[PDB]
Amino acid sequence: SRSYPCDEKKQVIAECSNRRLQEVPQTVGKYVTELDLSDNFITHITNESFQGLQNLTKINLNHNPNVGLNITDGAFLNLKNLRELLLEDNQLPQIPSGLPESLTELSLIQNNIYNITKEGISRLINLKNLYLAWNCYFNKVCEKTNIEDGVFETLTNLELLSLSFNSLSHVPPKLPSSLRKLFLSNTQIKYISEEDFKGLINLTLLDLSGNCPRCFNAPFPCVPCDGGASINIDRFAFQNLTQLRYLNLSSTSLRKINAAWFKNMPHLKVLDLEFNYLVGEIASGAFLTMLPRLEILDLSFNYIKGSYPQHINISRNFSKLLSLRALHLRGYVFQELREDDFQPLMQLPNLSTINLGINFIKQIDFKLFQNFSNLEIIYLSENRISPDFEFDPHSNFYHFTRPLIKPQCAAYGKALDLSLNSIFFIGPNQFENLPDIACLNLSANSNAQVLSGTEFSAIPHVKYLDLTNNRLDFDNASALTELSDLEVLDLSYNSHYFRIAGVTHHLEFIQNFTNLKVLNLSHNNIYTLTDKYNLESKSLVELVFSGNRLDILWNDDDNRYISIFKGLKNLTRLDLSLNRLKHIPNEAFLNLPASLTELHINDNMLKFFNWTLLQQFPRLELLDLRGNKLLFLTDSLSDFTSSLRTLLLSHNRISHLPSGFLSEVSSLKHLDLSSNLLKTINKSALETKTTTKLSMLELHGNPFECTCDIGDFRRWMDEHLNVKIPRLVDVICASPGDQRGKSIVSL
Amino acid sequence: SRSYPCDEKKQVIAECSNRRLQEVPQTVGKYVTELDLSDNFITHITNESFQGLQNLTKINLNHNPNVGLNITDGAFLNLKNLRELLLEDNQLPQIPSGLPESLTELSLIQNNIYNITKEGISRLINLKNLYLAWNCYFNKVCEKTNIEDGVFETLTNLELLSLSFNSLSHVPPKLPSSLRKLFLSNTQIKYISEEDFKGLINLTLLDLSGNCPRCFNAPFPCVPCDGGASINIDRFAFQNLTQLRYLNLSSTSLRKINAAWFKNMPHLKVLDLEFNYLVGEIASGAFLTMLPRLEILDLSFNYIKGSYPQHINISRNFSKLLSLRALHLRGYVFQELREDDFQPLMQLPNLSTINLGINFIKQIDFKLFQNFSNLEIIYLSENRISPFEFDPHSNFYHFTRPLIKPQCAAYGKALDLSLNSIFFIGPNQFENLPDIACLNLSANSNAQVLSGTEFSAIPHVKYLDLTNNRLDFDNASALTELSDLEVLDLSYNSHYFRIAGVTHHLEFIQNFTNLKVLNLSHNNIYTLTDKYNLESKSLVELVFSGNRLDILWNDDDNRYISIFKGLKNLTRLDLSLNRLKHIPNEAFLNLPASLTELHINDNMLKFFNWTLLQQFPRLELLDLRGNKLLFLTDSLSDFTSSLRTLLLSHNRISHLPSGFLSEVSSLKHLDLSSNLLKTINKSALETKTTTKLSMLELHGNPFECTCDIGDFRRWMDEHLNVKIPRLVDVICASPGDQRGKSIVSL
Ligand SMILES: *[C@@H]1O[C@H](CO)[C@@H](O[C@@H]2O[C@H](CO)[C@@H](O[C@@H]3O[C@H](CO)[C@@H](O)[C@H](O[C@H]4O[C@H](CO)[C@@H](O)[C@H](O)[C@@H]4O)[C@@H]3O)[C@H](O)[C@H]2NC(C)=O)[C@H](O)[C@H]1NC(C)=O
Ligand SMILES: *[C@@H]1O[C@H](CO)[C@@H](O[C@@H]2O[C@H](CO)[C@@H](O[C@@H]3O[C@H](CO)[C@@H](O)[C@H](O[C@H]4O[C@H](CO)[C@@H](O)[C@H](O)[C@@H]4O)[C@@H]3O)[C@H](O)[C@H]2NC(C)=O)[C@H](O)[C@H]1NC(C)=O
Ligand SMILES: *[C@@H]1O[C@H](CO)[C@@H](O[C@@H]2O[C@H](CO)[C@@H](O[C@@H]3O[C@H](CO)[C@@H](O)[C@H](O)[C@@H]3O)[C@H](O)[C@H]2NC(C)=O)[C@H](O)[C@H]1NC(C)=O
Ligand SMILES: *[C@@H]1O[C@H](CO)[C@@H](O[C@@H]2O[C@H](CO)[C@@H](O[C@@H]3O[C@H](CO)[C@@H](O)[C@H](O)[C@@H]3O)[C@H](O)[C@H]2NC(C)=O)[C@H](O)[C@H]1NC(C)=O
Ligand SMILES: *[C@@H]1O[C@H](CO)[C@@H](O[C@@H]2O[C@H](CO)[C@@H](O)[C@H](O)[C@H]2NC(C)=O)[C@H](O)[C@H]1NC(C)=O
Ligand SMILES: *[C@@H]1O[C@H](CO)[C@@H](O[C@@H]2O[C@H](CO)[C@@H](O)[C@H](O)[C@H]2NC(C)=O)[C@H](O)[C@H]1NC(C)=O
Ligand SMILES: CCOCc1nc2c(N)nc3ccccc3c2[nH]1
Ligand SMILES: CCOCc1nc2c(N)nc3ccccc3c2[nH]1
Ligand SMILES: *[C@@H]1O[C@H](CO)[C@@H](O)[C@H](O)[C@H]1NC(C)=O
Ligand SMILES: *[C@@H]1O[C@H](CO)[C@@H](O)[C@H](O)[C@H]1NC(C)=O
Ligand SMILES: *[C@@H]1O[C@H](CO)[C@@H](O)[C@H](O)[C@H]1NC(C)=O
Ligand SMILES: *[C@@H]1O[C@H](CO)[C@@H](O)[C@H](O)[C@H]1NC(C)=O
Ligand SMILES: *[C@@H]1O[C@H](CO)[C@@H](O)[C@H](O)[C@H]1NC(C)=O
Ligand SMILES: *[C@@H]1O[C@H](CO)[C@@H](O)[C@H](O)[C@H]1NC(C)=O
Ligand SMILES: *[C@@H]1O[C@H](CO)[C@@H](O)[C@H](O)[C@H]1NC(C)=O
Ligand SMILES: *[C@@H]1O[C@H](CO)[C@@H](O)[C@H](O)[C@H]1NC(C)=O
Repeated sequence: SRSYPCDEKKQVIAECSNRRLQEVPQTVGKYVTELDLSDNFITHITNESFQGLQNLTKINLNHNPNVGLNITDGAFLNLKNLRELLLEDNQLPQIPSGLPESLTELSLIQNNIYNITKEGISRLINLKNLYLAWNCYFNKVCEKTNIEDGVFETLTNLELLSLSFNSLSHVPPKLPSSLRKLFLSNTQIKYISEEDFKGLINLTLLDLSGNCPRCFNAPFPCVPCDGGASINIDRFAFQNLTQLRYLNLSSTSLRKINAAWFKNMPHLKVLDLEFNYLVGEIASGAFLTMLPRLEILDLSFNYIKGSYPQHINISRNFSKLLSLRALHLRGYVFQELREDDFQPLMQLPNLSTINLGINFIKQIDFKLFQNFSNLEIIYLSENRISPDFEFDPHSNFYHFTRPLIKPQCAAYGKALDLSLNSIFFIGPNQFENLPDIACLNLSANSNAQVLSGTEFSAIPHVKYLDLTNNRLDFDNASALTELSDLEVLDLSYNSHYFRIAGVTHHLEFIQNFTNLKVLNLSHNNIYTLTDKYNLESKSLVELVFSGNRLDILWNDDDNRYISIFKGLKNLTRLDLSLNRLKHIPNEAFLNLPASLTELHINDNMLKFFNWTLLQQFPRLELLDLRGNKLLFLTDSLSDFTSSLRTLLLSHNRISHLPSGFLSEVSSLKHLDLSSNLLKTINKSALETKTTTKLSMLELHGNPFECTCDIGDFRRWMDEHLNVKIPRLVDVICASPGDQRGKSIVSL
Repeated sequence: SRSYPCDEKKQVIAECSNRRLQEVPQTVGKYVTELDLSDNFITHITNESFQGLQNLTKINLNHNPNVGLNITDGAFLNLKNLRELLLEDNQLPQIPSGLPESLTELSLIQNNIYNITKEGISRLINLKNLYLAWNCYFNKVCEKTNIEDGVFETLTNLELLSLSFNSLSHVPPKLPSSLRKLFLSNTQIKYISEEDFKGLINLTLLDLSGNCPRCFNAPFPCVPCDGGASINIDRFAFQNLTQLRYLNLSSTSLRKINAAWFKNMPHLKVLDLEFNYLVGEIASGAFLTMLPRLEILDLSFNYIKGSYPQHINISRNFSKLLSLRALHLRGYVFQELREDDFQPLMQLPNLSTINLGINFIKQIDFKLFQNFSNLEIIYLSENRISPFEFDPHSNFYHFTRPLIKPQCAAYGKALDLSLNSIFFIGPNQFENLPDIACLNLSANSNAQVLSGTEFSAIPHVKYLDLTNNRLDFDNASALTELSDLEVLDLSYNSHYFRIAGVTHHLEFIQNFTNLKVLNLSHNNIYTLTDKYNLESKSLVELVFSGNRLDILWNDDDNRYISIFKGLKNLTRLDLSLNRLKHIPNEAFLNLPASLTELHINDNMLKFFNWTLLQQFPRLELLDLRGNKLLFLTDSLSDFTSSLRTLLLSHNRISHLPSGFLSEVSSLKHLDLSSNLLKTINKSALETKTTTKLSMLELHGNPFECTCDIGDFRRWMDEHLNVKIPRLVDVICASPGDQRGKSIVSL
């Protein structure tokens, strides 16, 4: 029997999120142990809410009611297997009372709890992770957090405690010595004493960020300490923190770093000192001598307001950071990087990542990077180089954690990211004295030049090149041909010249690469080319041609572009989306590479599609026709293809499934008919001539008529439990009026 | 009666275009004289199609069926008043037989008519305008056009004849002397003889463009004459064309202009010579001495392929163009404009427009423009300055829109430097310019910090377009040297605004005493430095669309709560596309009380507090289209007396409250289209009041066509003063057998 309303999967989880549920489903499968109820409309939780679910080990009740939750005393107490309970964003006025002893994980993030009591927490002695963060913060109308004395001290198995984004004003005493990770960010703690961490000898992480914050240009309501003072850390505060691997002192207004802080911290691996006032400490820094095992150092955004110094002043003591792998120096702000300035970094054996983003750097002596031992990521993006809540409580608050360079680019080798600069022209010597760059990002440099096949000769082994978002003038057939190992080329958003009919446009250079694999020409507004109308490549596997004008290129009165993709003999993935196509001429379609396995023509305006032409494409496995205006399906698809496995047809105008459709089909595993105009599916369309190979049928968003007519399909839904129908709660009757909004499986 | 399926008016014209009609409506008013049936699915036409409509003077049957039209012989013959008949894009294989002699205008553009015959045309002696263009062209499977000899000679009142985009091979002989406009563009005519236009003494326009075309880099299938040869025009071809005002010789592969062509053409006003090979003629040009009344000369796109000369070479004979008003020289392609190179243009008293777009110009000595007597438009867009596809009814060789937005040009002298590379404005960039009122610096990759000194040489700019740069608004004094600024467009400068960690300063807005219109759209603004409020005594319109008010007005942050309050004079505010799910009450109440127009369309609003409309006594238009609203107030008139237009289309309203329509005697226009209404009950309809409602939009709603739809049908029939547009699109979604049917047809 099909699980409803939750999608149950035996990885036994009952994903039942965002299903407009107004209460705990009394139709949940018995063998469920993990129940996700997030983003619904649950307003009440009673001791009868989870009655026939005693086997439950995990409940997620986050964001209920979605867009305030009431939980009776002891509602969860009859669940002896409950290990993880997530009550985030539930506007809880108090910690739920009578929580079960079995809990190992409890999160009350983003509520209105201002009182952490013994009666709520102290019995929960099996707790390992406790998240009480984000209850009182910013300009929210909320109270100072009251933490009863000794509340955490009985929790002798507690490994993680998060109390960040609450007003504590003091580190709570009597913390359990089991603590491994202590999150106290943005807690309004201004003073750290010798006693505050005295017992925490197993502590591997300490986050004291956002205490006495640096509020200038803060993108959130930020209240500094008096006179913008620094956090006051006692000389001996970290004395017993011998196991510390992570320390976050971001935005604590530090001007001085006491080297004695790290005297007994020999395992310190990651040190976050963003958003402080440490330009002076960066230039002298006795503390750097205390971190021989440090791998990550973040000193981003320590700039002096109003300043634009000529050079970055890096202390020679940086040469002591022998284990350093990554240095983040965003937002120091300085005009020029000379080779001399980075001498202290050049003997560090493992320094692979240097991040100098957002420094308004105008000039760089690029040869310096060659003098490092093993740079892998040279990040210079965003400089001036010339020729219900907006903060995710579970993300870093001071920096995006996304990787610096796309992993697909980085995987090829050394990466040089010069995106968002002003290299509007690459001259004859731009890339001299560089390391062997394999991954090069020149995105958004306002480059309008005519690449001529000589500009990258100093770095001929570039394999992934990102030239997106420029204004490149493709007016030379030898462009980029010096890059004989080029595999991935991204030219998206270079529409500036393409859009102008009157200038010449030349793409013939595509053919000269022997190992070009992926070409992105998206959003170039290509509608006209000069002399050579065909794209050709023996190697190319993937062409993204979205956001261009195939409607014009293939207009009925023009034969010139009828074979535009035919010369891509090796092509298997082709993206023709967003080309304003109302139809594709038969000859044009039949001239698509016969080697295609994946074809996207979604988000056009297709009103017509010749299914017969699929005969020409015996390797086609996926056809994406979503977001068009099709009103018609063939009833003889099988005569046209025996290779198609996925057919995406959502968001069209299909109002009728033909007789003998599903069994015809036969090769399809996945058919997506959601968001069309189906009011019914006749017995004839189901038929069951042959045994289907279909494993997923999407049907939500269709205006189903829930009368006698819908019975044949409901009976079809029952027999074929091997055909997954996603979003049953959204597979809804649009009519008659008395049922409008009701899911069809409920009938 | 309620009019259907057409909308009728008095200009008495029945608008019936694009309504999925399968035949000519019979339900059209008896006073209708003009009938627009274009873009329908009409497929047959008989003498019975219009039997009810014998007083029709104009019919438009273009684009039927909207993707063959079959017209019976003499279908229109009983239409005694019929002067205008448009039959464009109807896949006609022939001219319809038995057209009425009353016809004075006939258009057969974009059909498959390869035979122009006496049986079709010759008896239409009242014809004044005959359009036969675009029947065979480009890569269309078609045949050569057979014009039967003398077919037009009986048309002695014919003033306009268009035969463009057909393969004619020769100018048809025996053309009527009455012709004033002759269009023969792209007709594969290689030779023009002395006889071709001999008797056309009233001709004011001759279009011979696209014959022996210049095909290089053509954005269409182009077939040049042999060897890319020039068109061949007899010395005397134009001898009796004394009345000619317009001559279009674009794309005729001309290398040489015979000055003698113009000897008897003393009224020539507009000369179009785009897409030829005239660089040599431009340098020499004896023909220029023959054109003292010429007002517009277009010599665009005459570039020598593969060339990039240092300078443009303008003949001294340009100084003979005494009446010249506009000179278009796009696509000549040259590296540098020097002052001496434009000497021959500088004494021309009426030359107001110079167009040098798309020349790949690297440098200009700007002081030269001062030496002209009367330049008003300096168009230098798209250079390198640093520190069916075609509409048959428009020009084929260039766009026809104004070079400069009229709203900008209206203030005075205009300088358009858009789409160049002025990435930095230094202290001398605008030295020695005329008094610029309108300045376009859009799309110059400019990432500089404006500081209040950059425009000091042209301190009188009134309209300033800085769109689509990467401006770093990091100085409170930016642009404050422009004391007279009235319009400032900073749209699409998101580059720095999107970075939280850099400073952003917008304080400069306050320093302008006559700033009226400010566009800050698509800047992705979500954080500002030090000053969180926009302020101005003068501003009347602010465009803040495409920013992040959802972040700025976040529930946990009171800093931007008065962000627009200081715009004390504002009457128009655009808050569209700010990803707003809800606006905090306090924030909404801090919007300027002077507002008359508020757009919050295309957000994701699920909530709107209708009570807050109380603090906005002058509000006339509220636009909430394209959100996710479900609830409508049931007492709007308690909350507003001024609201005249309320736009709610594309929301999720599924019920109208009992007092609804009756409450608001203020609302003239209510748009409820594309919501989730399945019915409208009698209750929600009226209490009989001083209701000013004149337009109600309801199309796109999933109406349940049962008896529950009955009250509304009755309401419509008993309330004719309320217009409901697109009534054919007011459709039953249910039940199954009724769906797709217009609710009026049940
Ligand atoms: C100060 O620095 C410290 C140390 O660097 C830092 O601690 C880190 O906090 C982040 C953010 O909470 C932790 O990252 C999370 O880790 C848990 C457990 O592995 C994951 O479940 C989380 O993954 C979810 O997060 C995202 C939700 O938006 C999703 O992208 C993702 O798919 C998951 O759903 C998340 O990665 C991180 O573990 C710690 N570091 C350590 C070593 O514990 C702290 O955040 C800094 N202080 C501030 C306020 O920035
Ligand atoms: C060669 O040069 C000559 C210049 O003398 C040029 O003749 C012009 O052609 C255009 C296009 O046919 C004419 O423009 C039309 O003028 C009439 C006025 O009676 C209007 O009805 C038209 O308006 C419609 O145009 C647009 C439709 O796309 C809409 O923007 C607009 O709202 C209307 O719907 C249209 O403006 C123009 O009148 C003549 N000029 C003269 C003086 O007669 C000819 O086109 C050139 N040849 C080629 C092939 O380019
Ligand atoms: C230009 O087109 C290319 C080619 O499509 C784009 O690069 C590709 O982007 C997709 C994401 O849309 C990547 O696919 C994804 O990879 C991740 C990581 O394995 C996976 O989790 C996803 O499920 C998905 O498979 C793909 O790897 C990537 N290809 C390459 C060679 O980088 C590119 O983003 C386009 N550029 C722009 C500006 O749109
Ligand atoms: C930034 O915002 C400004 C101000 O809204 C935009 O300019 C304005 O654009 C509108 C059209 O969207 C113009 O209105 C039109 O006027 C004519 C007649 O005057 C009428 O036919 C139209 O129906 C409409 O009313 C308006 O005049 C114009 N205002 C000014 C001062 O130019 C501007 O386009 C926006 N910039 C960008 C890049 O989006
Ligand atoms: C080249 O640099 C650009 C700019 O930093 C990168 O583009 C960003 O990519 C991220 C991650 O996918 C997107 O979320 C942003 O929208 C992009 N930024 C902008 C402003 O476009 C790009 O990913 C880089 N390329 C490689 C290969 O790493
Ligand atoms: C400034 O110059 C740019 C040059 O393109 C003009 O931009 C065009 O504006 C129109 C109307 O707003 C748009 O429809 C076009 O798409 C724009 N072109 C581009 C490339 O964006 C702009 O109109 C000019 N501004 C003024 C005041 O005239
Ligand atoms: C006006 C159109 O003339 C054809 C032409 N196209 C280009 C071009 N894409 N780029 C160019 C770059 C430098 C110089 C000339 C050109 C150029 N010329
Ligand atoms: C990460 C530093 O943030 C402070 C800062 N913001 C800017 C700015 N918008 N623009 C600038 C231009 C030149 C020099 C410095 C700045 C600058 N500095
Ligand atoms: C450098 O990194 C390697 C692992 O990549 C590690 O074995 C080695 O100890 C590191 N060297 C230093 C000085 O930390
Ligand atoms: C492309 O540029 C190179 C380098 O300037 C030049 O040698 C070659 O002639 C150009 N090819 C053309 C113009 O197609
Ligand atoms: C085509 O792609 C395949 C991998 O799909 C690759 O092995 C082969 O080298 C490519 N063909 C050519 C001739 O480049
Ligand atoms: C579809 O393609 C076939 C050839 O494969 C062709 O015969 C048929 O006419 C096409 N259908 C339409 C209506 O274009
Ligand atoms: C200049 O144009 C004006 C109309 O504004 C006109 O009065 C005058 O005759 C023109 N001068 C010449 C030389 O044609
Ligand atoms: C803005 O720039 C001007 C010109 O350099 C300068 O006088 C002033 O100090 C700057 N003001 C700010 C906001 O820094
Ligand atoms: C405000 O705008 C009006 C036009 O609506 C204008 O007349 C008036 O001068 C402006 N007031 C100020 C103080 O700028
Ligand atoms: C709407 O605003 C009124 C005051 O005008 C306020 O009392 C009420 O709470 C608001 N409505 C809602 C549901 O927020």
